[PDB]
Amino acid sequence: RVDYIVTPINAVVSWARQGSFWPLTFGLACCAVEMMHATVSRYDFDRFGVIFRATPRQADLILVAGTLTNKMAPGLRRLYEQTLDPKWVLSMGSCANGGGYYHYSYSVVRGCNRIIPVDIYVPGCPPTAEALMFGVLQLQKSLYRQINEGEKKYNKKDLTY
Amino acid sequence: MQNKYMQPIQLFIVFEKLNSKMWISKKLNSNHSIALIPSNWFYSINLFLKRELLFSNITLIENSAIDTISYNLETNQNDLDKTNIENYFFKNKMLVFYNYYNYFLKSKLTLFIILNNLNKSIDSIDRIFANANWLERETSEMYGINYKWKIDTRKLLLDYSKIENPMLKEFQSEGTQDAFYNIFENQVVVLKNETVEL
Amino acid sequence: SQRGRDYTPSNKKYLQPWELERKEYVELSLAIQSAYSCKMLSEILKDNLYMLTDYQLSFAMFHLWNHEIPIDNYFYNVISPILKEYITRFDRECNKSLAE
Amino acid sequence: GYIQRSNIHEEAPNTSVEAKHHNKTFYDPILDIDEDLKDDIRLYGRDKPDELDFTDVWESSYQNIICPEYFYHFWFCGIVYSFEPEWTINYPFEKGPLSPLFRGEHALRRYPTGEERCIACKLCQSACPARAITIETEPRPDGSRRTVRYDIDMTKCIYCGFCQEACPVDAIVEGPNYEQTAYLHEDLFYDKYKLLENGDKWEPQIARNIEYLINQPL
Amino acid sequence: GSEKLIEDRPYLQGMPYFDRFDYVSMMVQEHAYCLGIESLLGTTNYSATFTQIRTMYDELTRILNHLLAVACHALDVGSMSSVFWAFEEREKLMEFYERVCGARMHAAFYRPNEVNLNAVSSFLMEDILEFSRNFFTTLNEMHNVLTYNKIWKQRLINIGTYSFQTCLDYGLTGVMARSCGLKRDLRLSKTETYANYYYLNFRSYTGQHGDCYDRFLIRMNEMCESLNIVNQSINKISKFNNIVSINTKKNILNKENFNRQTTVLPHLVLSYLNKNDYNLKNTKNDYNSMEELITHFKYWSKGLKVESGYTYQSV
Amino acid sequence: KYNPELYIYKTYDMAADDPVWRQVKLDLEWTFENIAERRESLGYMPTFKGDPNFWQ
Amino acid sequence: MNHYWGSSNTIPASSTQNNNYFSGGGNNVTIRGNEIMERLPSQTPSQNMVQASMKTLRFYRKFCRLIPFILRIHNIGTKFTAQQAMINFGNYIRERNHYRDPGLIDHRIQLGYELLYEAEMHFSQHTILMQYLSPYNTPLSDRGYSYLEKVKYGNKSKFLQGFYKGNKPTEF
Amino acid sequence: GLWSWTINQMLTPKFWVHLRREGFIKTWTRGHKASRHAHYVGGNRTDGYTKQVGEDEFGNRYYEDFDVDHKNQRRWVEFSDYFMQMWSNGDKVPVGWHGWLSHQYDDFPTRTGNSAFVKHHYLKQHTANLSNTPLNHVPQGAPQNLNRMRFITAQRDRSRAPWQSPKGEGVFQGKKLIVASNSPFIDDMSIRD
Amino acid sequence: RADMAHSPFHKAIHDLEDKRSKLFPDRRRIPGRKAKLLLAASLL
Ligand code: SF4
Ligand code: SF4
Ligand code: SF4
Repeated sequence: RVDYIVTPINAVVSWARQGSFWPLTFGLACCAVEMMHATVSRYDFDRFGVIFRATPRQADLILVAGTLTNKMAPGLRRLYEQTLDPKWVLSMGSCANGGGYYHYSYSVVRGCNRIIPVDIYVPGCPPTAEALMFGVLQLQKSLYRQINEGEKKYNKKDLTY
Repeated sequence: MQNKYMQPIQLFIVFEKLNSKMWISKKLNSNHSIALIPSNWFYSINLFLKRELLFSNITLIENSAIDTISYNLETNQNDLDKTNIENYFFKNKMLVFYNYYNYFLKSKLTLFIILNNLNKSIDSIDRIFANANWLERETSEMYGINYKWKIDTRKLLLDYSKIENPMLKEFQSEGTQDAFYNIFENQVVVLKNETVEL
Repeated sequence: SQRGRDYTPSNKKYLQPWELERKEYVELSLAIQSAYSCKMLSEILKDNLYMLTDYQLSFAMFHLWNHEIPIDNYFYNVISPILKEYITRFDRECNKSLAE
Repeated sequence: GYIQRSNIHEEAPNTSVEAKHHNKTFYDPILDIDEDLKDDIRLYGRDKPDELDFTDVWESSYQNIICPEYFYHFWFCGIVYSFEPEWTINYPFEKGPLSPLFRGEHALRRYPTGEERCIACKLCQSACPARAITIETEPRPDGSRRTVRYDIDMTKCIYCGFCQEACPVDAIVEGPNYEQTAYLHEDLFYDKYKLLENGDKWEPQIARNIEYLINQPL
Repeated sequence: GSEKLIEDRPYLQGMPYFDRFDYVSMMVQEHAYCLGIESLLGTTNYSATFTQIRTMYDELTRILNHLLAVACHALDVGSMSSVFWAFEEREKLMEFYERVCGARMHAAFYRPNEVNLNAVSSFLMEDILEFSRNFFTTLNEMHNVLTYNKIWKQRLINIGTYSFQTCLDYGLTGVMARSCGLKRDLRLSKTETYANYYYLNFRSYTGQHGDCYDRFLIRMNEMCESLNIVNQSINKISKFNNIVSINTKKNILNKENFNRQTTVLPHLVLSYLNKNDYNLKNTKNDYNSMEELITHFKYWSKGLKVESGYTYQSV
Repeated sequence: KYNPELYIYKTYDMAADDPVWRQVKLDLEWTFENIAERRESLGYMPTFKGDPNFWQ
Repeated sequence: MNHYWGSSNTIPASSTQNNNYFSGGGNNVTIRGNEIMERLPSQTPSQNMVQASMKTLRFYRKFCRLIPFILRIHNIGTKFTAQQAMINFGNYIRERNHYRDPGLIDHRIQLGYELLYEAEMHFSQHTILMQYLSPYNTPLSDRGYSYLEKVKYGNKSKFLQGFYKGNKPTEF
Repeated sequence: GLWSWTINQMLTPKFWVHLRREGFIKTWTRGHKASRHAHYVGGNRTDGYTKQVGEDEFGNRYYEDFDVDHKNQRRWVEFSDYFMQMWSNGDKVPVGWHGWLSHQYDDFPTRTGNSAFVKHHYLKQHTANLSNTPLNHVPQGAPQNLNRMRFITAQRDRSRAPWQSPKGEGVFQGKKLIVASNSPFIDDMSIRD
Repeated sequence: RADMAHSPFHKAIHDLEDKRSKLFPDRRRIPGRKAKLLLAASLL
């Protein structure tokens, strides 16, 4: 008899978490330049509520934008661990997705998924500001929906048992 | 090339012991001249350039090494001349080219030093030109050119705990070591590189 | 450019662009297009007489017309003789140049 | 450089009053007063005036006592510049200006009959700067030159459109689809069937873009 | 490892690597690569030179870089709105640039010695003029808050004062050299002028202190002079005069002409000066010429062969 | 060097602070007005219209 | 001296006193320096293999003197003891004992000193620094060991053991 | 979610005309459909409501008004699905309307008659992002792919096709297990006259 | 020259008086006048 209030509580929590998906102020390369352009007045990420937070301890969205190398992978893992929970991860750009042009480079991490868990990926190299906004919106929709994904089964009284 | 150009023969005049070999081509600009120099009188040449009137107003523009070990003329082999940088590179094992710009003469000079010793050790111009610190550090980190008596031998761009010279003719594109996330260690570990081939 | 080179036309009547280095032709065209004075244009044409071209002369005339550059005593003295020589050197493959 | 110039100085245009290009109001007395300040040694080096002036004293007093930077900045940056219209684009409700040459989602085009446009020339694979396009081709059952597998690793694909630029039969194209966010890095590895479906979805706009682009040199 | 990455790929295969080198300025690096390729080939891009598109793209890239630098410096100093203004201006510039290549910040339109002549619109020039007016307004608005603000002045006055010998020792160039009083610039050097600055008049400002405020003033004056030079270059390829009727003086304006529609003719100079090459390019294609098909195959499979030699080209 | 030309920021308009910049601005305004008038003279504008028969 | 190994680059014991009210002193031979290493001058050219060997021995001693602090700071003391780490490093150095070029030896010594300083500055991850200090032919002492190969390939020659394992994937 | 159209916006002839024409449901739903600005509800000009330039196959209605204060805000589209403020996404647009809405080309999709785009037989309906959804594109060799084994077998058989050894009982002519070959080709020289 | 007054390619040198007056300032900044005014106003 605890799921009745929890479901409205889950919905309110999902709305609140979607409303304050603060991206991490952590950018590296041209993909991050495009992401910064997506923070411009023309591309109002503030309309969806995305405000960049400098500290991982106070951040929720990790916008991995740039190329990862052998000299930055441990730092990326440490930042991912230091990110406050719950956390979401979005890798923007081909380098952050799979290395891109440097997929055959000796000084390339050869994929950000092999270093930290990634929730969403963006294809463009660089992705457009519209592409980054669409990816952020999809991630927000998934986070709002993932809170109550119907994992529990409904009893004979239409109650999640 | 409609501007006033002249060979900097004053270098060999002051040296009075080195057979001067200068080259000027239309591939570069009208104020670019390239000369080969012996490594023995290399610091002496650098000091003489750094502290001489009509030449003291100079600044080091770039510095780069060429792995002349495997640099081979691909086509038009019969077209090689008897005073060609291609033949000179084919003769030697490495060629260090330092390009400076002289504002007093408003010209470009390129000193090419041929390295054949297995150690690839040459004197350091870091104590002469300030920008040569980071440049020589990167050059040593990438090609293994040992700048003797250098200001700083610390690494510049190579990954931490990695001992290699990626900018070498022997090194393959993929390298040998790749870093993954070791759950058994709860951190990033490094193993052999198994790369996908085209 | 001119070192170890002869600016003589191959056709012995008019010098085509194929006989000169493309960089020289491009520089001459740019200089003609950027000539904002009658005296300056006359000096540029006279200095570049060895490598002058009919296309370059046509472009200079077009620029003078478009910019409404005044034709002065310099145009009447220096431009006139070179123009007359070029016109005497014209041919049937100079239809566009002559008409322009 | 490659030509010879005699008169090194490029003389300024003739400033005669009767000149056709004589620019009336070219110089404004209300604006051109730099001759008054042309002698200020302070603008040329660390030295100061040989004698300070009451004007300088008053200017320093205005700068220090009034603290006028705050008021001027609030009046100009805030009150005035806050009144401009918003340049933001309604992203969920509208799309921004996208050029026809937009290298969007990679896709496989086809002839109007629906037959595969790919002629297995390997030009795309030899032209992918990162070798992001992989082809495995054998003779077709009918004998056509078509690939058994055509893969594009979007993780290593720069979406540069070089394959489309060097496409021999206009097979590889860059459709306007830009919302290709993938929740799985494995799903991001598009293949032949996926590319064919993507081209099928957006063939019409791709056809219009192709016609317009061909009409550019035509 | 961009060095080995380019070195292990064909000449065209390493083209976009230059854009990733200078992320803010992707056009200057591409132009430098094209000029170096031409120098190795011993030739020059006649169409690119005649179209002045190289100069326009370099000026746009310089303006974008200056705006981005101003935004970053203002954000670091503490100004949070100049970043937004410069970002809107950069968005407009990138929208203009993408009309030529289809990408906001990595265009890679400049090829070694070939130019995509089809992608040239006079409407682009008109929008460039409108953007120049808007950028002048934006620069005035930006200077209204950073040039005279006492806080900004005290945060930049006599900061990092370098000199001629200091710049010479470490080879500081560009805006740093200009602020240090050094009048060195490859654009206005007779032996180093590259594309179009050797014949156009532009004003360059050099600082007398070598401080942060001097660098900021250099950037602002560079943006203004770049706008002016871009206007001049656009006018150089513009048809300012038309045939006027002998009867009366009314201009004889056509009714079915792009000249009547737009005064700018991006193909006029190339068509008048290089009519043979212009006709050859506009007529024959790889889908119609077997030789052109072989050229397309070689350029897309092995690439054009380059003569052996070492060259150094700076932009 | 013996006769420098100094650009001094004196007015609220950086363009007004340079006579060449003001001239460039006036030229841009005049060119825009002339282009607008030339386009307004026709009253109609051709535009690229694709046809489904093109994809035959 | 003005160097990272200089005597004056030692953290004071007290906020107002170097070592004590009667004498000064500090710990920098076995611990990190007071300030960062701005410059790392190249080793002086040694024209004699004797000088090269002396320099190598000095580098080995310096590395050994910091093995305790390196293990303690990285929380990697469980993998092997300080003596065990020293033995592993000695074996690794013996692996390169075939060198005979003084210039190559000097370059290697400079690179090793730089790497050790990076480890001393904690700029590198512990899991990567364990590669040099790991045991050559023994399991890590921070985790259990399985003798499955030793039991199954009991007294089996190296060739047979390699043949039984397979040098490439058995599926492709 | 209340007051999609404010009193100031409702105090215009355009609001009354739209309400009388399209009804209260449509008048209120437009504010929840494609809210861009309170002053831009149904257009910027107050003389009337902007006409519907077209309709998308997914129920979206595309309109355009030149009275907007922003140049990049000329054409707009209202989606049918408006469950939440951030429920709809930019992937719901049709391929035909994508070029018009993005200012790629001034041509717009037409329902019938002359069409700005071709209509071929192989056309497939555009769908939203299948990522994080069951309809996601499945590579041939993925683990979740229900037939990755067949693809792996085919790829291996390209250069490493295994020998079909006998499986079960069979005749043995001495130490040689008797089994027939399965080569599709037929040796005609062995069976010919 | 486009960098000096009365340039040949200026093409905008015909009767720009009204536009120039509208688009440019019409008063010079007298040094110290605002200073004296503000100080006297503050004291009073
Ligand atoms: S994916 Fe492309 S745009 Fe992004 S950082 Fe890498 S090269 Fe730059
Ligand atoms: S260029 Fe076109 S036809 Fe040729 S292999 Fe590539 S996709 Fe196929
Ligand atoms: S768009 Fe560019 S990177 Fe992507 S597959 Fe085509 S050629 Fe390769």
